[PDB]
Amino acid sequence: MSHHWGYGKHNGPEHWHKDFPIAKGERQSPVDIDTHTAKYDPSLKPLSVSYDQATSLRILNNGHSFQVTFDDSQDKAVLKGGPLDGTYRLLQFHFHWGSLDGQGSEHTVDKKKYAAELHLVHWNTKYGDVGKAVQQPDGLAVLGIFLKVGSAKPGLQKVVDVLDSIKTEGKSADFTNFDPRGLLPESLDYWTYPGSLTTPPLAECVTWIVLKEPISVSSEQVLKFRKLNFNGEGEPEELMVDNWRPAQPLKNRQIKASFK
Ligand SMILES: NS(=O)(=O)O[C@@H]1CCN(S(=O)(=O)[C@@H]2O[C@@H](CO)[C@@H](O)[C@H](O)[C@@H]2O)C1
Ligand SMILES: [Zn+2]
Repeated sequence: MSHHWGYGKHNGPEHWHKDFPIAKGERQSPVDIDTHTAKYDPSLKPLSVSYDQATSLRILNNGHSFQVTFDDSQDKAVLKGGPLDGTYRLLQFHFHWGSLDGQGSEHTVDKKKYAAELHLVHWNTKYGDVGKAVQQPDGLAVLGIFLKVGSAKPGLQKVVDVLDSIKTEGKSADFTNFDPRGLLPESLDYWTYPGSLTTPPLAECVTWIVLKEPISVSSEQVLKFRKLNFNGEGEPEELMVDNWRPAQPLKNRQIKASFK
């Protein structure tokens, strides 16, 4: 682990615990979602996704994934309801994906892996900033959406068409006026459980909300993901693929379903 942590043989998920011991903790993510062990909870409220006033800012290759960042200095794009108390502001979204279509997601469903997984990261406004929020058990809410390969998702195309401009670690570009509502499936049926960040620092601060319905993206769209680089410009080229953490022990946790 040598280390800027990563996803390779010598620095991947099996190594992370040496610098982040909470990697072996009691509420780590992702997990396998066993669909007939998850319990329908009729007391769960509908999810409220209010993204109409979202202000995207930049798109960035951060060396492990790429992310689109939002203005979170006001309640512009917020997640409420469902299992959540209070208001969670959208900070960024990013993806995890594979080298082949049969792997790439972090969560699995009855051990099924998807080609990729979208994470919309939100933080609890009662903690004032995201740095304080990550130190709280209910500091973050991450909305997880599965991607399967099939037909193209029109709302994703603006993202994949700028990836050639952020190929290597550290590169960023203007990415204004992007509407994240174009990345959502029809249904907001979800599973939810208490968990963690799936990358270092692996903080146990996340209420996970994982949508049942995957979105479909085209083979050409995911192929553009796989052209990104882990490396910085000028370094030996290592394609950014398989940047997913595998499923972790569920331990003393129950996954609840919002739907029957
Ligand atoms: N997966 S998640 O739990 O929904 O959110 C985590 C937290 C934020 N991302 S991230 O922006 O992709 C990630 O975060 C950083 C540190 O926490 C970077 O060190 C790093 O370069 C990286 O790409 C993953
Ligand atoms: Zn993620």
